[PDB]
Amino acid sequence: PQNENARAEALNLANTDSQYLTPTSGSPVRGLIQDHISAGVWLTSKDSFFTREQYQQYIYGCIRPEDGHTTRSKIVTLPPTIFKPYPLWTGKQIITTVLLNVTPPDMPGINLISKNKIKNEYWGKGSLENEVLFKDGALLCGILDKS
Amino acid sequence: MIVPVRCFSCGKVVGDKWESYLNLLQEDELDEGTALSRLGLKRYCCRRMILTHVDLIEKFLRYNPLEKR
Amino acid sequence: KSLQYLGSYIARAKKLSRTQIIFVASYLTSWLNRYVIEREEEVDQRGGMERFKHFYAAFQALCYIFCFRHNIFRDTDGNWECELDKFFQRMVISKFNPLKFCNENVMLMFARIAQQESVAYCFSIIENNNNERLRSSWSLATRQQFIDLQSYFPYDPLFLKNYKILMKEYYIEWSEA
Amino acid sequence: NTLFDDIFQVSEVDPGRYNKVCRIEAASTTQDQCKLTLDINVELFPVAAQDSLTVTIASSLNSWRPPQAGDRSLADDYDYVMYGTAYKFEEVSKDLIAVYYSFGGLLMRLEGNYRNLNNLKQENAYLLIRR
Amino acid sequence: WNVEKFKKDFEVNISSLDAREANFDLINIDTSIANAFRRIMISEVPSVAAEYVYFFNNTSVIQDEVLAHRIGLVPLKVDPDMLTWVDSNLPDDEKFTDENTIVLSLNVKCTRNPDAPKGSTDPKELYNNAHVYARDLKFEPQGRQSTTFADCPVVPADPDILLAKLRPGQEISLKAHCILGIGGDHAKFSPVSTASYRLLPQINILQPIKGESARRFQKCFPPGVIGIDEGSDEAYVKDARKDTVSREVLRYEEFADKVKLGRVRNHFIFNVESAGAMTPEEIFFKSVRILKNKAEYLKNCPITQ
Amino acid sequence: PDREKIKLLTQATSEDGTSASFQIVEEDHTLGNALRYVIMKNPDVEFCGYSIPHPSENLLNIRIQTYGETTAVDALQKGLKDLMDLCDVVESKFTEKIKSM
Ligand SMILES: [Zn+2]
Repeated sequence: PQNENARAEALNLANTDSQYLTPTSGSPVRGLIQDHISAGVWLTSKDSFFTREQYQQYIYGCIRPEDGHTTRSKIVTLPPTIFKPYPLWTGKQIITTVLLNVTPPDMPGINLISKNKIKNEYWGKGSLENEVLFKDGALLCGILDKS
Repeated sequence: MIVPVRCFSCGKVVGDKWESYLNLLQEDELDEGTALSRLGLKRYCCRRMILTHVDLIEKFLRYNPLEKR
Repeated sequence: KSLQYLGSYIARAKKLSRTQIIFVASYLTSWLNRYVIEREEEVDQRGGMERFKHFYAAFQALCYIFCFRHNIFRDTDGNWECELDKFFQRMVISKFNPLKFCNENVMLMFARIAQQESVAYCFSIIENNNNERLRSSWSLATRQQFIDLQSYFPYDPLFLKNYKILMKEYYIEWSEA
Repeated sequence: NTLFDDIFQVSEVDPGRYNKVCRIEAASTTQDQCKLTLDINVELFPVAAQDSLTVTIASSLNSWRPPQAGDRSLADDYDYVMYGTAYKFEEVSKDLIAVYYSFGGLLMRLEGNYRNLNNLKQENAYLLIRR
Repeated sequence: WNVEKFKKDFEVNISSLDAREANFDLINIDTSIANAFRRIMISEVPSVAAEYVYFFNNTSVIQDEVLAHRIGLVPLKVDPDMLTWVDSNLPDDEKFTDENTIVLSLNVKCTRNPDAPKGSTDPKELYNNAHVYARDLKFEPQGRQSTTFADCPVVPADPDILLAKLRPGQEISLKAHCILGIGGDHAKFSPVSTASYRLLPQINILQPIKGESARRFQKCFPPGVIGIDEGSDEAYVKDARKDTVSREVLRYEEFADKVKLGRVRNHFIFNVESAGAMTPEEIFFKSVRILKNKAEYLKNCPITQ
Repeated sequence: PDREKIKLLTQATSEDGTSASFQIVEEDHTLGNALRYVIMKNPDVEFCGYSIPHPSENLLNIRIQTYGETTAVDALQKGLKDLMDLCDVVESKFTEKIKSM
């Protein structure tokens, strides 16, 4: 487009970013697929642990803090889940950390009780990993999924 | 068409090995995997280059516009 | 741009009177003394040294003027018009640190001359400056245009055969100063 | 300060479908009504049935940074230490209560008498285990 | 950690060194650094290869650009230290000097052979110069090179490489300029017929295994990896270094319970094959040096704000 | 000199300089990973990682945050020096083993 009126329209009206929900039924059209779903089931598994080095590296590799999302001009991290015998973070903490670095700081963390596609039976006795729990912006239970 | 010079993956020279490989199968009556080994092709990368080469050039060469058939 | 014009003009224009020159020096030191008195406090505050382009611009012009016409600013006594001895030093040691942000070749020539005249001693401040450099910040997206603007002198010598000859009566070549 | 401790005896150690984590079920030796469920990185802290584990929940240890020269804290007294959040409380009966903890996803459910678990709040907490 | 602690623990083992290939272990080094050397050996250790080919005639069946390409793949036995880099900002006249460039020529015409043993299939006896080999690239020294390269003519490392084939009346006529380059730019410059590593095998048995199990267990690994001891009759590991890590053990149900398969974890078994110009050890040295210069060149660059 | 190689990303560097982001041209994982390994051994470093914005722009982003004893630029320099020294140790060790072989 060749003049500022058309610019303004392409950036504010026909731009991708708004068009998350379809006007047909008002449901999502954008999401991740394939590798990214398989990856999520694995990264957010209870069996998933990361050392300080790995945890910090996953964070920085995906945040891109050198962007318009200077929600802070310093990356924030959580304390580890396991303190002793060895400092370890879980996968679910990587998610909490991501949200923590890209949601507004002057605003409380998201609260969600949801479910995913995988029945508890698949993880073992007593599992609750089918239940997706976000409390104050932290993923406290459940894996993340196509759902 | 003609033997490749290097193995696509290894980088290893393979183009000096075609004429001998044929002589191994022909004269020494070896099987293919024994002959490939004798020429030093260890990685399956490299064995593939000589094992599956088609010397199509020898067909192209039968049409020579510069001689009275 | 005007400040470059201003400085180049005073330096070069042969038919200028001692007092018209002192006039421009008196305007610049005056305007400069005020800047430092009213603004030095803003340096350790939030922003960059670019906030002060205009300061360096004027200080350049004045330094440049001093290069070409320092022999004039000594009155009969041997004292300096505009207290240039006492004045230059004050700016050089200020927080703006002019020596670092102005044209490199002028700041150098001013150093040489000023030191020679017992007017100011900049050479240690320069040393400190390009040491800190190897190891007061300004973007460089916009920092270059400034370095560009401070390099141009609209009355540096002419290269047109005739015009040059015609200008001679009205021009001071560096060799003359 | 310390909010809860007890010696537990492990009933079951289920590896589920994982191979670094196991779900532990264990009962207290001191209270007939106090029982426990806990996910543990068993690669770092192996557990077998019939083991006896001392289990402590504490609010602090007397923000995180790698151990330095001569750091001393409550962690020194134990083998295995986790940091996490209390996220749910529930009435089980007129007498007994259960609190739910998450340690970056590894879940604990501690059930016991409402006087025996009086100090537990819905905050963050450290978990300390020693053999 | 500390550089001295590293020095005391780092260790090198050289299993086999040869003019073409090296097999050696780096022990107690971090994967990030082993990987660096590996990457550098493949892609950043300079080599000499034909870059520009100047045709005056080619009436063979093989098209110019293709012929040029193969000539570029021919590994030249040239010490890259004997050459300086080309500056690619100068015009063609200034670009190529006696410190810059090596010139190869190739000049074959194919004629028919009268003295062919009637009823022959072999093109050696049917045609003169039917087959063109890398060895047929003649080294033409320029300027000071007559002196500098007098003690080491320029020869392809693999003389018997088949380059082209001809029939009576067809000719090839070309000059090639050969210069310094690196694999990262184009693979023809890579000095390896491959440098790679593997992490060392660790086969640790989680309880004794004896009798008929021992024999069974032993056959899940290549000959010589697993030993059966006389006396305790139990199986033990002879040398993991021979293991290929097929994970065959893990198939049979009776064993999958009693064995963990790991590595002596940093412990890197490197295998380096040279394309023919430099020895392996030289190529590995050059890479360890290249890494160090990156760190040194960077330490000395001023950080611009 | 060469000023175009490494630059400060002033929009993620703090006032006290105990935290900073650098953009280095013409470098990928090779140097990046090695450099963060070395830097993280520095006891005053509180955070460090590298990233590669895109495989198609030759750029390397390093982040350093310190606990306040040295600046972020210091840690970068100690890391770079540490890395150089580390290579020396390797070169020397390899030399000795080749001789002794
Ligand atoms: Zn191959």
